[PDB]
Amino acid sequence: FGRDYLIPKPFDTRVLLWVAPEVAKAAMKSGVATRAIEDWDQYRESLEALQGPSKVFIRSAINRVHQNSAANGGELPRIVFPEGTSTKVLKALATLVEEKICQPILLGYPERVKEKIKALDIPLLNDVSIVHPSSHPKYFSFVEKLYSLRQRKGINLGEAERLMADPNYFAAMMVNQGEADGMVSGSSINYADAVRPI
Amino acid sequence: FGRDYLIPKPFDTRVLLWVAPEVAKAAMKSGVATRAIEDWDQYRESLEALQGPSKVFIRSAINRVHQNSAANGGELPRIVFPEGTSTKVLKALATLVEEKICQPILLGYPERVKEKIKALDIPLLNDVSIVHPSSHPKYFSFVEKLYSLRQRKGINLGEAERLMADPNYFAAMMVNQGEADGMVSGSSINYADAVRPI
Ligand SMILES: CC(=O)SCCNC(=O)CCNC(=O)[C@H](O)C(C)(C)COP(=O)(O)OP(=O)(O)OC[C@H]1O[C@@H](n2cnc3c(N)ncnc32)[C@H](O)[C@@H]1OP(=O)(O)O
Repeated sequence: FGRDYLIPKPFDTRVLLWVAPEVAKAAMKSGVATRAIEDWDQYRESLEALQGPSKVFIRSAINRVHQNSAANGGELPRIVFPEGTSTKVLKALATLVEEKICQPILLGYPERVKEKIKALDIPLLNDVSIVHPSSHPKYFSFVEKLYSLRQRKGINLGEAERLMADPNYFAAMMVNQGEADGMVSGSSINYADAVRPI
Repeated sequence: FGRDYLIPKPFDTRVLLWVAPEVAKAAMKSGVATRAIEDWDQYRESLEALQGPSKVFIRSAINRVHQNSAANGGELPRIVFPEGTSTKVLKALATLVEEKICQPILLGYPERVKEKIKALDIPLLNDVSIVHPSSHPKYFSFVEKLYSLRQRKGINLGEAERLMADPNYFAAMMVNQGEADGMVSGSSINYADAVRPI
């Protein structure tokens, strides 16, 4: 509660629970009610039934994301998308960035993704970070890490370098190494291939 | 036999088989021999034994490549190397190009492989074709081919597109489609991974 929180949020499931009964109370107290409510707990049960998960679960999730970011000085989670040119992904990110759900980082050749974004006419993404794995400054430290993790599992430095050039691997490593808070993939390839580097 | 072939080539392996027994014969007929050769078949065999594969096999292969070339107007086989930045591959390519064995096509980001070539100082490769798979004119044509080849083996257009950006897949496709006459890979990754796209 404060200067940046003066009223409930619209996606707050409690407004109904709090407000509808006080309105009920005021209607009866003013005598304009024709049906008295006696059991108020039972009444709130009746109100919650009206607010089930098919209506409110996602709404509440989003709210919670917002409470989390707000309670952390407002930073949004950094989420990497290895499929930077995926039409579905970019279009979703429009919605997503506009509503402060995360700070996306896209992977791919910058010129080619700025191009797909312009072709699809999504202007909300002109600020988004775009990273090409091989030319990322932390690339070689990443390959060292993958190497050390899998040197006795068929992956030496040459091969680690090769894999780390793949966005799926780069993303997984960013998340692992804390250069990202999470990642989302598989919009454009089969699950096994997308999940394996994770 | 003709105006451009009046004698054996210096490295003709038949020369000993042909000349040495006639010299022996002449030595005997002229009376300067002190040990007569009786079984000539046995002698010619003994001479065959003196120039075995450890002495001539690769020499003969290389000559055979050259005269193959000559019979097609000096055409060299186009061989693609997906590991355009392998120091072993480049160093060997120095010899190979210098000795007219093939016409190499390197795969990778042209800037980084030219950096490598300059770093290792192989000046005979300033002329070598360097191709970045995704930005080659026949790239999408290739992707289509791969798609139609394995659409019922877990590869639809999206994934075909992703794979065909891999130098190994690109090289294999070049050889398949006749844009290159052969390919050599596996210098810097394990065999399974190198051979699988082939
Ligand atoms: C120089 C050296 O040191 S080699 C050292 C050790 N040797 C090795 O590690 C290779 C051991 N062999 C292997 O790992 C596997 O057999 C591989 C790499 C050859 C390929 O097999 P997998 O990894 O299982 O992939 P997969 O088999 O699904 O793809 C191979 C393709 O070639 C075909 N293929 C592979 N092996 C064969 C085979 N013996 N006979 C006929 N077809 C084959 C497959 O049918 C498949 O093609 P398709 O799916 O379109 O029909």
